[PDB]
Amino acid sequence: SAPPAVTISASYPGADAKTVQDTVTQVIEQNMNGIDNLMYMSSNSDSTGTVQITLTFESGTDADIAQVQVQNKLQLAMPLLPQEVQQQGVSVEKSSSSFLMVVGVINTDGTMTQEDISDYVAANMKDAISRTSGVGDVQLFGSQYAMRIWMNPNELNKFQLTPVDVITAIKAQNAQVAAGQLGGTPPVKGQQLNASIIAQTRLTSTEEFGKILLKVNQDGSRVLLRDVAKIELGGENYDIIAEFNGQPASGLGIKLATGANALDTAAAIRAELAKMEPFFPSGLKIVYPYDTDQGVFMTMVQLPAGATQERTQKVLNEVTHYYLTKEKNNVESVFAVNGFGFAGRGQNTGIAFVSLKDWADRPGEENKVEAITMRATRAFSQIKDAMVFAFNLPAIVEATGFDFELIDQAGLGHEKLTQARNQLLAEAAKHPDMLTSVRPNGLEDTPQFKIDIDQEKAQALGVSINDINTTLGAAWGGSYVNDFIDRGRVKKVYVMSEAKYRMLPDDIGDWYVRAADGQMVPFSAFSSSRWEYGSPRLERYNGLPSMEILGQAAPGKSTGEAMELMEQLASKLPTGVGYDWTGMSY
Amino acid sequence: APPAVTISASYPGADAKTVQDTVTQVIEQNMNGIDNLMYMSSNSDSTGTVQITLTFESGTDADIAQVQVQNKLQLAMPLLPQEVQQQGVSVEKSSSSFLMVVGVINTDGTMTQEDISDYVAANMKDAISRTSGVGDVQLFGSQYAMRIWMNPNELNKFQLTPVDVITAIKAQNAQVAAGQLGGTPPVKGQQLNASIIAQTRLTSTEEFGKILLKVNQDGSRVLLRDVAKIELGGENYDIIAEFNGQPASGLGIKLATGANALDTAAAIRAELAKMEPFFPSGLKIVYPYDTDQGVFMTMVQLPAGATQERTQKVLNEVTHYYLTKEKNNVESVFAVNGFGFAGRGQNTGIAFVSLKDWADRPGEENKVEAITMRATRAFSQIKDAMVFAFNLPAITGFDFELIDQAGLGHEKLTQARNQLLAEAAKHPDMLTSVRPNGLEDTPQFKIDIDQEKAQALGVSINDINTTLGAAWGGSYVNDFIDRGRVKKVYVMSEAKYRMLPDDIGDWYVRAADGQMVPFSAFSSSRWEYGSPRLERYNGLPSMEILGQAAPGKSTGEAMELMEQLASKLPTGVGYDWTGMSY
Amino acid sequence: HHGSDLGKKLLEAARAGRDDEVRILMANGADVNAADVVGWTPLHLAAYWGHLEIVEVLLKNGADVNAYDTLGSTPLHLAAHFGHLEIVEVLLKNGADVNAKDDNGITPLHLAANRGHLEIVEVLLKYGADVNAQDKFGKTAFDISINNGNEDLAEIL
Amino acid sequence: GKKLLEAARAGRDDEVRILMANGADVNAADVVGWTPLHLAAYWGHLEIVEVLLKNGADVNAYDTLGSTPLHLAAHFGHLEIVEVLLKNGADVNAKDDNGITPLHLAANRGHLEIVEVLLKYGADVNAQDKFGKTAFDISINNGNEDLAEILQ
Ligand SMILES: C[C@H]1c2cccc(O)c2C(=O)C2=C(O)[C@]3(O)C(=O)C(C(N)=O)=C(O)[C@@H](N(C)C)[C@@H]3[C@@H](O)[C@@H]21
Ligand SMILES: C[C@H]1c2cccc(O)c2C(=O)C2=C(O)[C@]3(O)C(=O)C(C(N)=O)=C(O)[C@@H](N(C)C)[C@@H]3[C@@H](O)[C@@H]21
Repeated sequence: SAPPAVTISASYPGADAKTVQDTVTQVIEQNMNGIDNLMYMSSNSDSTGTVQITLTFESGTDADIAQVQVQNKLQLAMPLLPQEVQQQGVSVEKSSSSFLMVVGVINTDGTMTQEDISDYVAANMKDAISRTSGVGDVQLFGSQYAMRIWMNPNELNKFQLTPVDVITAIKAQNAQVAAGQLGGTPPVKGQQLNASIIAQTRLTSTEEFGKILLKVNQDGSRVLLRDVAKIELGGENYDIIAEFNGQPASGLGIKLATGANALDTAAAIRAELAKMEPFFPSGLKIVYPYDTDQGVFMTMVQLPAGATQERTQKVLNEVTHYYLTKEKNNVESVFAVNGFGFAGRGQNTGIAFVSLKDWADRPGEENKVEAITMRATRAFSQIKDAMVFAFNLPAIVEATGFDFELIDQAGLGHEKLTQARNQLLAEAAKHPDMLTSVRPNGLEDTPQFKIDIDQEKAQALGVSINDINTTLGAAWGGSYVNDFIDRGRVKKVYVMSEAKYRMLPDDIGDWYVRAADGQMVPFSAFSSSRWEYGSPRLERYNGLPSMEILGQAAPGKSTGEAMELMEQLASKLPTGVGYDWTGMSY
Repeated sequence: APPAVTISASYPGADAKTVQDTVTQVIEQNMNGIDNLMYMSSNSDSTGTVQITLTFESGTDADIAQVQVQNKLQLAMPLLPQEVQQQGVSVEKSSSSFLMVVGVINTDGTMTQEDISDYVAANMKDAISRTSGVGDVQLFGSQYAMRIWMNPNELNKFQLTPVDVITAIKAQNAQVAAGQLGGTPPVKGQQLNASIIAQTRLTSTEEFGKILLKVNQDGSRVLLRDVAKIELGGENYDIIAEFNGQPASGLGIKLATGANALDTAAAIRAELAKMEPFFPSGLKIVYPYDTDQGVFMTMVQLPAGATQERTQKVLNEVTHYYLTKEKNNVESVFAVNGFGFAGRGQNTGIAFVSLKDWADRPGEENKVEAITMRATRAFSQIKDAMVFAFNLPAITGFDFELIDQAGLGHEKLTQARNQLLAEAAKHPDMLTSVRPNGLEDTPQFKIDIDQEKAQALGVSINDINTTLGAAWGGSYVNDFIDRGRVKKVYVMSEAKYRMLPDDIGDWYVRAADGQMVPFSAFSSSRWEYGSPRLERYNGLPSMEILGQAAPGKSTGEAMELMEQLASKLPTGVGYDWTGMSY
Repeated sequence: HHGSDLGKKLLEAARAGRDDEVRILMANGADVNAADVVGWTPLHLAAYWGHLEIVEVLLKNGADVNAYDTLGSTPLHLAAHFGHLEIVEVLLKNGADVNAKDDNGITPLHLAANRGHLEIVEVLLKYGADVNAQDKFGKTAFDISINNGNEDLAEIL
Repeated sequence: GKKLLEAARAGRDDEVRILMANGADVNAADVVGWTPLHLAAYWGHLEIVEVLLKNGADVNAYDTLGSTPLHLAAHFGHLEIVEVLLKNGADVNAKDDNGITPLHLAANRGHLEIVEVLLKYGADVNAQDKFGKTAFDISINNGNEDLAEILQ
């Protein structure tokens, strides 16, 4: 029944929502031509540097054909995208297919972080799982290790070095070079020796990265990378924190291959997991946090704007604690995910996946999914400075609401589109007899730190703007430099400031850039900053700026009557503001 | 009809040989391993454009053919110049003829031709291009870019070059990823999380005007507006259209191979209905070409070398004839200068003619067939321009290819072509109108950089060729945001400093020692002849030749003579039948 | 006063321009000078988003007219920067520091001149804005006009 | 003597002793100048190292770049083989074309057990290579605290 959909996903590490939209999203959307059977296209670009573009096709469209046509158009547009985006990979996959099952991985010994667990799943479990019969796509809940170079601006200023020098040295000294052969063809006739020449090879350990030579002081002393940075194996990304009943977790999201049997594949996965368990290191255990009443439900967590990951974790821990105590008789597991929810991603969002005991062992109406989620939601209404909501998602997705798109049709811009949305939402509230819960599906503008580089001061001091923007980006956003070999497996190398030097506006002053003459110049010499509001999540519909609006028809009114009202209110919005229906309302 | 997949790419400022030798040959050499390919043909133009047509066997799935071509082109993309990759290459599976033309005018006359073209490109083209069944969309106009029109006198005065301008634009029209306050992984106890916003794309001529090029040693500032005029203007200026003499733009839409012509047109009309309520005041959609027929076309081809101004004069007389002599039969004329029935150039044009209702054109002399032939006869008295009117649905003599089989080269292939053309003229009883389908060589300006003098002065040859190409050909620098939409930024000489050979000497390049060196100090130039359009067939240099059997003679008989005529051509010259003759 | 929950709701009310919740909240004793994480008061938010009436009701209930955020910016900075002429006047009428400098030495005159708000530049000068005030880079409002190529603003200054 | 080069490499003790019982050259070399003693010390075949030295193998044989079988054994952590070579008269201070001694190769790989045996046999702790580096500089550059103090 559901129309086929293809989703394009891309990543710009360290980029804001506007940067993502204007260098990636718009460029990709402008190249989505010549594709058959397209109904509509929608996208969002957010402050985690992520863009998703969903293309929805007419019913009966071959999803394989749709995916191939979309991916081919995307690949021809690949040279138009930033290098940092190309290096992360831009995936094009059939969507609107939930997981066949979710496999969680924990360590009962408490000796492994979630990064340690994710790297074990990536290097020892995921590939054999994806080769299991009936298995289609497999998503890793985390990443394999990356070599993390955590920079110290105080040490770098001491030896007159910048992150530019660190990145240059790593590219030069973590390198794998083609070096030719002795006696290669064409040779001198009579040659006997034929041997490959081996020069530099990729580094393999924190120790080898630590002795990368940055500079030799003129008094004879050496500055090694370990003198300006802490070096450890870690994650490629730290936006998501996963816990299973409070313990660190990773895992796999497994999708069923097209035309394969669901339960046959589920048994094959479990049988493959049974093979691996003898080889697990001590403590590693497989769990199943969501055996899809239904026996499972979700809990939403949303914190105010600007709220940090640590604050979201506190609320999620309270949610986990409530279910494992106040519902210890009904709940078997809570899988808490800090970093995304339904309304988008970010440090102030989270979602908990709750699996219940067997329905047979939960007698009574009070121990069923609906009654459990009502007590939970009522108990969580106490929690201050957080919106916490429990629900069974099949029960909530199931026929009374509409899906509205407000569209900028004349280049008005985000601020003027926000005003038009506010005017429509204010009017929708004036008709409670017909429209209830008319709300934006997206996020509101939040404060952001706007730093202006003074071009005249940088040129007068001899400071390159590219050194300035590389220093700022690499230290505060992080940078994928190149690859290394971890126990025989190729993995990524990331440079970024140690956390304590990239937390607050005053930390901007700790960072120095080297000028043409050799002096170290602080950021305060050529920059100024102020607070301003901006979007953490920009939306587009059919290639134009948009804002999605959800709502319900009032009790005693039809879905068509409610839509009719919305159209009437929309007709009196400012000039250049249009609308369209999508999803359930298309 | 056998399905055809078309590859298109563009190289701003490149000549035909440059396009052929850095793009066309590279793509052709990597079109291997594709199923059911009948033949392959290509044009490389001095507009900087390449079009490669891959024709497949009848019954081939057009979806499969397109995907296989796209995948092979993807693997060859790293072999193409970066300047070509960044323009975007297109691969399409559409008919060669237009299904319909969507015309856009401003009834209030408050928008110029270029204003209308940008509106169409920025607000209409993309949604039409995504409509199912639309195989190709031609914009009869150009989208706005941010145009930096450089002045070589002021650049020299401040000892700057186009290299300095390009470097400053990339540095100061940038979109910076700068991370977050309290980003992950954070310290414990962190309370604030916020995006850091650094530089963002410029959005206006004023912002580009204050790009800071240099600070003089006394303290004064040299801004970009001090060495250039800054304005919105088309990415190129080669295509201008008119609707009944009035400024216009529009979209030429071609039907995707296998799509339904009627269903596609209705979907296009429904998409246009969504856009109309948000048009600026005065903007109106007209429909000048919807596929008796009720419509027809007229093509205009001037000799290679003709300017846009001279082609416009010929289009004016074509339009004038339909608007006066055929008053009672013609509803509208949509005329496009710079776009031709085959290809693109300053010396070609096309006019789409729409007839009044069939009921208002009674009599056999007022039907499409009688009108088009009367027009062809009237236009046959036009001096130095091929002009004729014809028909073409949304979905004949012979078609002959002369092929360079032994690396003979362009000059020798031209000579063999002329030798065969003169022999066919000596058989008027069998062959008629044996002519080349392509273009003739034209004078080009050959400039030679003296490597010794450049090195003796310390002038980098990269600075020289960048200065030459950016000034006289234009350079795509990077992107900006125009009213919320990503568009291009171009640098190029202001028109009056790139018109005449003497202007070459007004451009200065900075040497290593900081001295400015004029182009005359390290270059010399002469006139020579070269091709404005190079053709290839199945990967080899080629020249298409058209013709027809004489009256009272069969097509197979005419083709028999052409084969015998070709067998007596110089060594290494082959041939092949294509198209209708395949 | 209650605890600290009404202050946060006054910030969101003033940010979202709801004259309704704002007067109800201060009738219940909400902290009129409650600040958010970046140090913005309800007067900051109302001045930024141009809600003239909320600025009025806030000021009569004792809102600090010269409060600064964590980077030294006052509500007059915001109002002048984004062209809210009516708010600029009522702020100056209520004693807003016309020569307030943020952490970068940027004055309301610099911000108003940079975005070309001529009417606001005139109002600021009327209340005694220093025409020769320089920011951290030595630039005056006149230098800003010259760099932007705004000769009508340059003529006033 | 090629079959013995192959035999000393693949680690087949029985074949090897057939070859000197048949008189194969104990000092045969391949194109890179590696004797069977080199091959046995590289892949760590102790028994063949003992047998070859028993049949008069050059304990100080050089390859085309001046490396001895002691260099290979010290480099790749073969403590049993560095002992057997040093008792048979391996130049503990042997330099290759780059001035690299077995103490350098042992210190770089952190083979502290082999470093002690090398020192015990008279290894010059202050020996430099062409770049002037000693075994102590290697320990400092690698961060090996224990190895650093064994060289004082
Ligand atoms: C990562 C998934 C997960 C991880 C660990 C334990 C779990 O129980 C899950 C899920 O069940 C998820 C879903 O059910 C999704 O709804 C889910 O399956 C899904 C999907 N396949 O489209 C989503 O779109 C997600 N939605 C936005 C909330 C969500 C998944 O993110 C998670
Ligand atoms: C889907 C994410 C997820 C879902 C549910 C539970 C989880 O614990 C996660 C993650 O931790 C992910 C990451 O950490 C990513 O590294 C992650 O966060 C991420 C990103 N933010 O760009 C990626 O690039 C991902 N990639 C595989 C390295 C990866 C994510 O795919 C997952």
